[PDB]
Amino acid sequence: IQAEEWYFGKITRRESERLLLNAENPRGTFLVRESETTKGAYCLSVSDFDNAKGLNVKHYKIRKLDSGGFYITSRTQFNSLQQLVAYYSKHADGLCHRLTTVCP
Amino acid sequence: IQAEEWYFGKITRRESERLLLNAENPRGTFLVRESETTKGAYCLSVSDFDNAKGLNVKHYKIRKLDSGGFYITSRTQFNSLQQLVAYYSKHADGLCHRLTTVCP
Repeated sequence: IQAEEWYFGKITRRESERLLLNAENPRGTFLVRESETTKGAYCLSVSDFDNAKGLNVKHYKIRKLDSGGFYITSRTQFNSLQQLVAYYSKHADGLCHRLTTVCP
Repeated sequence: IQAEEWYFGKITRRESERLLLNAENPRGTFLVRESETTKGAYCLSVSDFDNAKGLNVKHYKIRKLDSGGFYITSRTQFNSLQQLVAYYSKHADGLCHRLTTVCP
């Protein structure tokens, strides 16, 4: 995964909000990074646009089940991080937008 | 500096890693670019690898002093990015590896 286009490793929440808040990018642009906060968790930061809030980034924690799996909600779990990005690129299922472009 | 072989301008953090993470590059291949995230600072991106994570890129911010100079640590300051690049080619001096190859 150090070699996945969307995996930005251990960047901070500020760094990802800086990399993502760009009005030239389409909503649903995203990156997967490590959670600063929960040791062993990942985060899926996605930009969105709300008429009022304008451009905003949302952060979804991704927890690794003890067996190995990954989940954002109870509806679905993925056996890998790439299956999770793949699924949410086709179905938002709760996220603000389905994932479109990987962060530039 | 726009024509320096090692200077890669405004490329993104993500594009720098795409350039550096490649089998043809020695540990210590590098480039200098603008920091996307901190206007007015630069960034020295260096390829490295370990037998655990494989090839990975380390990013070191380069701050510009108001008096002209540049630094990555309090140990030494440099009057130009040319000076900084030459110093870290002879000495890692904090960095994961001394600078060996200008990124192709």
